[PDB]
Amino acid sequence: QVHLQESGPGLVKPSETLSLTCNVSGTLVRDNYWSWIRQPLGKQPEWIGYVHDSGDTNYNPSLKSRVHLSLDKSKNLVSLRLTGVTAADSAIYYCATTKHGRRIYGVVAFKEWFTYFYMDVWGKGTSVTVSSASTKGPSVFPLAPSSGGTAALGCLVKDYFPEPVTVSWNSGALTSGVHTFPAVLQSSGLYSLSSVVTVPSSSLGTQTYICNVNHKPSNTKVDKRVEP
Amino acid sequence: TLQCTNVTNNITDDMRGELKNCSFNMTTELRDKKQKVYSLFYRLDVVQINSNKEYRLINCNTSAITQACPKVSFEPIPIHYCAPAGFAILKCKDKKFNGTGPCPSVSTVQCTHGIKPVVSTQLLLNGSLAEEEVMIRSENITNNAKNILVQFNTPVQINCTRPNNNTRKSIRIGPGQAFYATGDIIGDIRQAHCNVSKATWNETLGKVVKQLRKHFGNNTIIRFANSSGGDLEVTTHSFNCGGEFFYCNTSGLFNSTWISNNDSITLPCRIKQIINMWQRIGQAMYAPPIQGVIRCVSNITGLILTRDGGSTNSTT
Amino acid sequence: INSNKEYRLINCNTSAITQACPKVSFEPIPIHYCAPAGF
Amino acid sequence: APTFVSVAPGQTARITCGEESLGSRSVIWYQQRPGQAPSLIIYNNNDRPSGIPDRFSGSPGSTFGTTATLTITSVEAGDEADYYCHIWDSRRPTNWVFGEGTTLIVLSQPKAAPSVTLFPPSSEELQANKATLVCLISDFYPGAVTVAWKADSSPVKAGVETTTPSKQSNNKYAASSYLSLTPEQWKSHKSYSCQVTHEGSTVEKTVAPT
Ligand SMILES: *[C@@H]1O[C@H](CO)[C@@H](O[C@@H]2O[C@H](CO)[C@@H](O[C@@H]3O[C@H](CO[C@H]4O[C@H](CO[C@H]5O[C@H](CO)[C@@H](O)[C@H](O)[C@@H]5O)[C@@H](O)[C@H](O[C@H]5O[C@H](CO)[C@@H](O)[C@H](O)[C@@H]5O[C@H]5O[C@H](CO)[C@@H](O)[C@H](O)[C@@H]5O)[C@@H]4O)[C@@H](O)[C@H](O[C@H]4O[C@H](CO)[C@@H](O)[C@H](O)[C@@H]4O[C@H]4O[C@H](CO)[C@@H](O)[C@H](O)[C@@H]4O[C@H]4O[C@H](CO)[C@@H](O)[C@H](O)[C@@H]4O)[C@@H]3O)[C@H](O)[C@H]2NC(C)=O)[C@H](O)[C@H]1NC(C)=O
Ligand SMILES: *[C@@H]1O[C@H](CO)[C@@H](O[C@@H]2O[C@H](CO)[C@@H](O[C@@H]3O[C@H](CO[C@H]4O[C@H](CO)[C@@H](O)[C@H](O)[C@@H]4O)[C@@H](O)[C@H](O[C@H]4O[C@H](CO)[C@@H](O)[C@H](O)[C@@H]4O)[C@@H]3O)[C@H](O)[C@H]2NC(C)=O)[C@H](O)[C@H]1NC(C)=O
Ligand SMILES: *[C@@H]1O[C@H](CO)[C@@H](O[C@@H]2O[C@H](CO)[C@@H](O[C@@H]3O[C@H](CO)[C@@H](O)[C@H](O[C@H]4O[C@H](CO)[C@@](*)(O)[C@H](O)[C@@H]4O)[C@@H]3O)[C@H](O)[C@H]2NC(C)=O)[C@H](O)[C@H]1NC(C)=O
Ligand SMILES: *[C@@H]1O[C@H](CO)[C@@H](O[C@@H]2O[C@H](CO)[C@@H](O[C@@H]3O[C@H](CO)[C@@H](O)[C@H](O)[C@@H]3O)[C@H](O)[C@H]2NC(C)=O)[C@H](O)[C@H]1NC(C)=O
Ligand SMILES: *[C@@H]1O[C@H](CO)[C@@H](O[C@@H]2O[C@H](CO)[C@@H](O[C@@H]3O[C@H](CO)[C@@H](O)[C@H](O)[C@@H]3O)[C@H](O)[C@H]2NC(C)=O)[C@H](O)[C@H]1NC(C)=O
Ligand SMILES: *[C@@H]1O[C@H](CO)[C@@H](O[C@@H]2O[C@H](CO)[C@@H](O)[C@H](O)[C@H]2NC(C)=O)[C@H](O)[C@H]1NC(C)=O
Ligand SMILES: *[C@@H]1O[C@H](CO)[C@@H](O[C@@H]2O[C@H](CO)[C@@H](O)[C@H](O)[C@H]2NC(C)=O)[C@H](O)[C@H]1NC(C)=O
Ligand SMILES: *[C@@H]1O[C@H](CO)[C@@H](O[C@@H]2O[C@H](CO)[C@@H](O)[C@H](O)[C@H]2NC(C)=O)[C@H](O)[C@H]1NC(C)=O
Ligand SMILES: *[C@@H]1O[C@H](CO)[C@@H](O[C@@H]2O[C@H](CO)[C@@H](O)[C@H](O)[C@H]2NC(C)=O)[C@H](O)[C@H]1NC(C)=O
Ligand SMILES: *[C@@H]1O[C@H](CO)[C@@H](O[C@@H]2O[C@H](CO)[C@@H](O)[C@H](O)[C@H]2NC(C)=O)[C@H](O)[C@H]1NC(C)=O
Ligand SMILES: *[C@@H]1O[C@H](CO)[C@@H](O[C@@H]2O[C@H](CO)[C@@H](O)[C@H](O)[C@H]2NC(C)=O)[C@H](O)[C@H]1NC(C)=O
Ligand SMILES: *[C@@H]1O[C@H](CO)[C@@H](O[C@@H]2O[C@H](CO)[C@@H](O)[C@H](O)[C@H]2NC(C)=O)[C@H](O)[C@H]1NC(C)=O
Ligand SMILES: *[C@@H]1O[C@H](CO)[C@@H](O)[C@H](O)[C@H]1NC(C)=O
Ligand SMILES: *[C@@H]1O[C@H](CO)[C@@H](O)[C@H](O)[C@H]1NC(C)=O
Ligand SMILES: *[C@@H]1O[C@H](CO)[C@@H](O)[C@H](O)[C@H]1NC(C)=O
Ligand SMILES: *[C@@H]1O[C@H](CO)[C@@H](O)[C@H](O)[C@H]1NC(C)=O
Ligand SMILES: *[C@@H]1O[C@H](CO)[C@@H](O)[C@H](O)[C@H]1NC(C)=O
Repeated sequence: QVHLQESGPGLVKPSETLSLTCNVSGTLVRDNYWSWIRQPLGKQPEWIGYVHDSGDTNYNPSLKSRVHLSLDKSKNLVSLRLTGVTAADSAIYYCATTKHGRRIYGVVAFKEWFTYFYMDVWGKGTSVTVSSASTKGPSVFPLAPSSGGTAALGCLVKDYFPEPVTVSWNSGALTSGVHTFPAVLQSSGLYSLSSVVTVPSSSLGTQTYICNVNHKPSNTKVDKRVEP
Repeated sequence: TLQCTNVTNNITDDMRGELKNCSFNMTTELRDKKQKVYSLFYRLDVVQINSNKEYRLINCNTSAITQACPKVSFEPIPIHYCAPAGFAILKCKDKKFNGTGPCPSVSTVQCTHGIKPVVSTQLLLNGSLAEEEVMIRSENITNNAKNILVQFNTPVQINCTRPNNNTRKSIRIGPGQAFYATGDIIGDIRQAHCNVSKATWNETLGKVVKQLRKHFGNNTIIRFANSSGGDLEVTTHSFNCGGEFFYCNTSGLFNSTWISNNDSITLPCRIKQIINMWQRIGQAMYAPPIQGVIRCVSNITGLILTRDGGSTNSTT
Repeated sequence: INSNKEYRLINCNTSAITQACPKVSFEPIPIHYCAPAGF
Repeated sequence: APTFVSVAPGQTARITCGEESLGSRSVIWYQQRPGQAPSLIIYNNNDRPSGIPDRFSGSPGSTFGTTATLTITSVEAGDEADYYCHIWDSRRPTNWVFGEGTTLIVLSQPKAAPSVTLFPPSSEELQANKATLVCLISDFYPGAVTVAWKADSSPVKAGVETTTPSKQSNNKYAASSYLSLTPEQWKSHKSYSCQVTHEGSTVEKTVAPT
């Protein structure tokens, strides 16, 4: 199996250098081609460039004098560097393996061909937002259960910046009936999310329900327990 | 003055352009207002002269130029030569005859067989095949300055194509006259080429060198090499196919060395439109572009060889 | 062809044009057609 | 910039992306389900990798003068996503930006009753001199809702923050409505209500302090 994991700062100040890392598990970084793909919110994906061993590395003509790529064969990972970031660079960066192909249309010998690349195994991706505003730790508040034989239960993540926040339940021991809602941009410039779980009313237990809230930009991991 | 640039393609730096996208002014039907029209010329047809890079037609500094009418065709058709009353044409009917000397079986005819006027260099195309073993004819074998005409027994299948779907732009230089320019190319930028089956060519060359040893010693080494140099019409296989004038590289055909005892050979072919054939100065012909990919299959029936003077004569 | 109104000769966009010499005349004169010897 | 194609379930969907063909192409197609990462569907014009059904077909990259077209036979509700294309033309430089995508709408979804849930301010926030009412709305189609808060029978003017509908691998669009109040404002009125207007119906859930 091939598993790719992206990890970055999440928030980078303007006119700075963005640094990202793609932790690769399942294959060697020397036996494959590696590409980075960026995508602003509501736009088409933009190819950043491909990197390979033996010096075969090309960049995006649009980002030529700002991007730098690297491959760590000792730590088995792919690196990325972007100097002089602006608000247009705020997007979702992906790291994906790359298989090359060669399309022959002519007589081969006269170089009447061209090489095309395509990504087959993508990663989950990391979120990068460029803003000169500071980072805020969220303040998590529990939503008490209230009501058929069923009952509702959830948590509340109030005032944070920037996105995202990973919320799990019972350290990942509860994936049935969980519906996590998208955050809201307050007028103050802070996000706020919610996550509810449909559970049977029979919860005297105490069937301890502890939601796990994680915020990479503030390095904040909050586990909250909801009690009636 | 032609303000040209590279044709729309994607690198490399070894493509050395060849095809140029030229823009220039032009006279319309009226004798007033001008015309900003563009064409597409081959590299052999233009030449730069010293802001953009500036070119000109290669013949503008040599002679006048005339466009071939698109109504006529350059298809070689059989032409029988006949003799008037009171005269006659004798025909040699021996299977082995080097063109000079007494002929044993002679017959008379009024009109010769159908001889197609195929204008070509280096490779004799669509000619009459010789009988039994291949023939070697020369005015003076000892003289390395006299050409050596070779005649084949078995025809060599040659395949030539023009992988470029050209478009014919008919710009109007009125009143009356009309120039046929080359529009954009539909598809990929490929160059013309000619294919010769390695199997057929191996046998043909081995039958000639065995006949060459009957004149240059039984146990001698015969080496084949490409042209020495000069004009483009002498160093390349010049011919016509579909109205266009090909110029193919014959360096892949004359690269061998024969002692006393499965695919196709592709040859790089260039195309020139503005020609000055027959060593004629004053009359330059612009071959009008031809729409679509041109394909032709011909018969290789003979060669025109020259021998070097470097000798070391009794060796190779 | 489209300030004053602008025209052109009707043949400039069709073919070339030549002026008849004023020396010759277009007067139809009687012409007898004859057959050669043997006909 | 965005384009849409609505096709009835079981029928055939066709998608246009990218510029007009100028030369021999090698169009690579990708499908992006909402909130996830792009997956490979058809590479090299009409070559599907392992895992892709034969329902997804692409126009051959040998036709000069046409746009890239993605044909989807037997359209199902699962095919409702965004589709991008990677134009590989032999006359044009390498496109480092995918062509503009086209969104596929599987008709006859058709309707979905909203599942609303109103939570009172937590016992924990009131202690931080803060209060917040939460109204969760899920399992509704299409994504077009209007939320109006109420203090007893009087509407609430300020403090309302509502998210925008967002589909989640289903007909389920998601929407959360928040009302930041003060501990004095919460214990003041008799009860608060969450009036949700969806399409033509309106569901109301209330809450009373204890
Ligand atoms: C002078 O001499 C020189 C030198 O000898 C000669 O130069 C030669 O010119 C020709 C043409 O001018 C040129 O042909 C091209 O070849 C391309 C590559 O073909 C070869 O490879 C393929 C695949 O190999 C890959 O994949 C293998 C795994 O499958 C892998 O192991 C390999 O390593 C490699 O990665 C191979 O299949 C071909 O075999 C063909 O030839 C065999 C005989 O030798 C024959 O037995 C085979 O069956 C096969 O012939 C066809 O077979 C079926 C029908 O039965 C077809 O469906 C196949 O597609 C075969 O054509 C070769 O070994 C080839 O891709 C080129 O054709 C594509 O490109 C043109 C131009 O763009 C298009 O018009 C074509 O339609 C075609 O496009 C399809 O394929 C590409 C690539 O896959 C796709 O991206 C396209 O979207 C499209 O595919 C879709 O559309 C079609 C439409 O019908 C659809 O059917 C498909 O299902 C799909 O939906 C082109 O033909 C050759 O390379 C060149 N050099 C040599 C050495 O020959 C000159 O021509 C000579 N000149 C003269 C005048 O004689
Ligand atoms: C050799 O060099 C010549 C230059 O002298 C090239 O000729 C030019 O080719 C370009 C193509 O790249 C032409 O540019 C195109 O012009 C079109 C004309 O617009 C018509 O339509 C609009 C309405 O939309 C009318 O208002 C207008 O009056 C015209 O009637 C444009 O429509 C094209 O736009 C398309 O491409 C752009 C590319 O960015 C896209 O963004 C657009 O969305 C759209 O898809 C395009 O701009 C140009 O006109 C040509 N000039 C001449 C004088 O012909 C040859 O192509 C070149 N050939 C080779 C082989 O190198
Ligand atoms: C448009 O044209 C450009 C030309 O600038 C072209 O980009 C070029 O691609 C070639 C390969 O296709 C690159 O050459 C490489 O050089 C490195 C050494 O630095 C080699 O290791 C590479 O070898 C690999 O690729 C070969 C491709 O045939 C494989 O066959 C081989 O086994 C190796 O895997 C390769 O030779 C060249 O560096 C770039 N040039 C630039 C400026 O990036 C581009 O592909 C063309 N695109 C289209 C759509 O036509
Ligand atoms: C190039 O060489 C080939 C041979 O390799 C030529 O093909 C041959 O053409 C001749 C006539 O030009 C054909 O002869 C015909 O034979 C039939 C038999 O019945 C007869 O009815 C006809 O009246 C005629 O005599 C011959 O069959 C044919 N070869 C084959 C294998 O069919 C070709 O014409 C040459 N191309 C040139 C010179 O451009
Ligand atoms: C130059 O072109 C000619 C034709 O344009 C080529 O002759 C062709 O040769 C192929 C074989 O490669 C013949 O194809 C097949 O032959 C088999 C018999 O083995 C038959 O079963 C098929 O139905 C088909 O005929 C093809 O017929 C033949 N064409 C003609 C008109 O005879 C020639 O090979 C080319 N030369 C070079 C050097 O490329
Ligand atoms: C075609 O002719 C026009 C003239 O109408 C040229 O445009 C002039 O170019 C000269 C330099 O070459 C400039 O100094 C003028 O300002 C231009 N405009 C005029 C004279 O109105 C045009 O460059 C020509 N194109 C060619 C030769 O390719
Ligand atoms: C006409 O122009 C051509 C091309 O510029 C000239 O051909 C050149 O001749 C010189 C002779 O000294 C060679 O060194 C060049 O290499 C030739 N150029 C090319 C492109 O082949 C030709 O001499 C000119 N004729 C004149 C000026 O009368
Ligand atoms: C063409 O063939 C004839 C034979 O019919 C050659 O004539 C003979 O040539 C040899 C030397 O090459 C002499 O020894 C003979 O005496 C010649 N015989 C006659 C009857 O003249 C003739 O030389 C050949 N021509 C060429 C150019 O090779
Ligand atoms: C004809 O073909 C020969 C050989 O294929 C060409 O010679 C090549 O010339 C280039 C420089 O122009 C060299 O880089 C290559 O190494 C040469 N090839 C070989 C095998 O030595 C020649 O240029 C072609 N064209 C002409 C007009 O002769
Ligand atoms: C004639 O053919 C020979 C091959 O029979 C060519 O030899 C090449 O030589 C170079 C180095 O000198 C090698 O790198 C190539 O691998 C050789 N070719 C092959 C097919 O092995 C020679 O270049 C040819 N001559 C010309 C003028 O093309
Ligand atoms: C070269 O391109 C032309 C168009 O630029 C092609 O002509 C078309 O041919 C098809 C069928 O062959 C017709 O249906 C179209 O109407 C033609 N287009 C025009 C504008 O007339 C031509 O087929 C191409 N050549 C090749 C060999 O494919
Ligand atoms: C040359 O000009 C004449 C006159 O403008 C053109 O004749 C016209 O032809 C069109 C055909 O669609 C008719 O509708 C007009 O009524 C004609 N005009 C007159 C005055 O009779 C002729 O077509 C032109 N030739 C070209 C442009 O090649
Ligand atoms: C990548 O994984 C290694 C362990 O596999 C870990 O030490 C490292 O910190 C990870 N990279 C990042 C950027 O966290
Ligand atoms: C045209 O292409 C040649 C190919 O080597 C290149 O050297 C030259 O700079 C190009 N010029 C233009 C104007 O594109
Ligand atoms: C042929 O050339 C040789 C030397 O090149 C010369 O001696 C002879 O007279 C020429 N003519 C012949 C042999 O008829
Ligand atoms: C044909 O040429 C090949 C090399 O190109 C050679 O191996 C073979 O011996 C030749 N054929 C004959 C009959 O000698
Ligand atoms: C060359 O030798 C061959 C025998 O290998 C013979 O048949 C031929 O006649 C000889 N040619 C001469 C001596 O000119």
